[PDB]
Amino acid sequence: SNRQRATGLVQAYYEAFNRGDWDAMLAFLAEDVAHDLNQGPREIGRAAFASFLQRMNDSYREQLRDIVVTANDEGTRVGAEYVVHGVYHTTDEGLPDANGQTYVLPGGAFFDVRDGQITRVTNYYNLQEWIAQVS
Amino acid sequence: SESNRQRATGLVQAYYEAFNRGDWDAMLAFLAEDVAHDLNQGPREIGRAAFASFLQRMNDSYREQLRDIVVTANDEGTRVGAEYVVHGVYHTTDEGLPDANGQTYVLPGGAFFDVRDGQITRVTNYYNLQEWIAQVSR
Ligand SMILES: [Cl-]
Ligand SMILES: [Cl-]
Ligand SMILES: [Cl-]
Ligand SMILES: [Cl-]
Repeated sequence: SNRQRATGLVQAYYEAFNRGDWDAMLAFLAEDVAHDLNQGPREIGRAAFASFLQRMNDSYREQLRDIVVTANDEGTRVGAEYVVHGVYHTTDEGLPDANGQTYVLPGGAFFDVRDGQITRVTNYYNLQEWIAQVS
Repeated sequence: SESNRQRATGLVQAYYEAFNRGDWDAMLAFLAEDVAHDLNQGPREIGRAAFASFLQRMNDSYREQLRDIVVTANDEGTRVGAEYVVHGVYHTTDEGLPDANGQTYVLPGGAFFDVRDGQITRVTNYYNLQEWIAQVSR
């Protein structure tokens, strides 16, 4: 029960991401959601999270394929591993000029699911690899 | 299916218990001969020989304990995710890092695993390397 409700939540979060439906993503998150950026800071709350998504989309556009979701029996901890496919479309800081450069690389994330909502998103990938691909 | 999950989570939990004991031989026993090891922000290393040398190189510079270990699996029992908090000490300088002087660090980490017939065939380890470097350099 709880394991299904937890993995379902995370799957819906990722479907929303893959559609570009940021509002729908945000609806799954607690007001004080903790978001650990890869090789970056912890940011608290939906406002920061919305800003993050908007900022990412200003330069990149991605989808997550081959999402494999794992959970505990309590349905309180979820892992997801994925393959991100994307394009670097509009030049970003600390990178060469955008050219439609494509990237494909694995990533993964972990989630706390509490009181019917995602209370933490901790994201990981090999940033050195990503750098190398987008040049 | 419940049992597939139990098999996968049990293997991975045992692997981490072994790590906390410093039981490298047990860790190696849980790995397949074709194991792929993805170092965080680093290269892939293939095979048990490489994994044995990796454990040796790491023990030479760092002392670590994993706490708050949480292991999760898919229903097929073929993929496992794990999270933990490492509590560590940098005691002997490591190729390409600041000088070691006994600096402590405490930070989360996570890993993903492929499990095939009761052996680990992939260990993909992640953590915030920037945060780790900031702690050991503080
Ligand atoms: Cl991120
Ligand atoms: Cl690593
Ligand atoms: Cl990595
Ligand atoms: Cl990170």
